[PDB]
Amino acid sequence: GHMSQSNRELVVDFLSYKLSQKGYSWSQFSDVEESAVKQALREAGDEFELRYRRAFSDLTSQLHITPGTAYQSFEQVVNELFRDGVNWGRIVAFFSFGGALCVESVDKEMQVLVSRIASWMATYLNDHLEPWIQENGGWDTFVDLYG
Amino acid sequence: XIWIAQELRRRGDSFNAYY
Ligand SMILES: [Cl-]
Ligand SMILES: [Cl-]
Repeated sequence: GHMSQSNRELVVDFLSYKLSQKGYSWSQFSDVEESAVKQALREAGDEFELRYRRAFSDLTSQLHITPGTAYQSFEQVVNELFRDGVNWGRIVAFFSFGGALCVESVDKEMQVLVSRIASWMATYLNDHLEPWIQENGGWDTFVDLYG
Repeated sequence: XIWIAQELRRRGDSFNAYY
């Protein structure tokens, strides 16, 4: 539906932004082709990175990421992150995490992971974050708070 | 991941409080 599609598009926008910010291009990894929401998310993401990038500088080594272990590892991290609840900050961390994982993957010859991560992010957002989001003011409220 | 997820929780929570 329009809802699921918009969340998938939001993920593409954020990751494309993040990937391009690092000298990469979305088209290099996927054939899948500014609203205030997208703008606010890109901005929150940058802010989170400017604050914690260094501590999250080597995700693939810390998690021992390989094409064969990425699937389960990603899911375990996101499940633990939201195991007891959700807030906008954790959602931003979720995005930054996914974005950082995408960049590192291509930098470390695992570009095949970009499309998968994008889908994993969008699927988790739609199935396990959307409910909290719509019950907490929706993305519009996120824009008002982090805009 | 557990360790990474918990770093994201504490930092996401710190980030949340700031805004
Ligand atoms: Cl740390
Ligand atoms: Cl906990």
